[PDB]
Amino acid sequence: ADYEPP
Amino acid sequence: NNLETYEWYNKSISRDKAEKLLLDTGKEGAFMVRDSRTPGTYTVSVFTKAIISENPCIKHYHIKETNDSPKRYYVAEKYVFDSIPLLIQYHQYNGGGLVTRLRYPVCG
Repeated sequence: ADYEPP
Repeated sequence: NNLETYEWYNKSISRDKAEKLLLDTGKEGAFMVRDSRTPGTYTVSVFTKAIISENPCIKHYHIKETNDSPKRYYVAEKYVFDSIPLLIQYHQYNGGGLVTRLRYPVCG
């Protein structure tokens, strides 16, 4: 949600 | 963690600088990594090099850690390794699922 979810 | 020593793990910078610098470096695979504040590991900031118009598609990921052996970090949902760098190597010398996978370590 706060980091480009792989 | 021998991560901050590689060619992509910065310090106290944050994906901001990574992107701010990665997005400015314009390198088809320019990536970095950093240990956020509430992260259980480290986050990688990658930057590729799109053809034209479309513009570069820089991106970053958080090397998710688990509880196995080795597979200690993963930037996807199956890519788990006990070597973010290796993982990086994996996300560059293998399939990969992130921005054209790792390629060039633009470590600020």
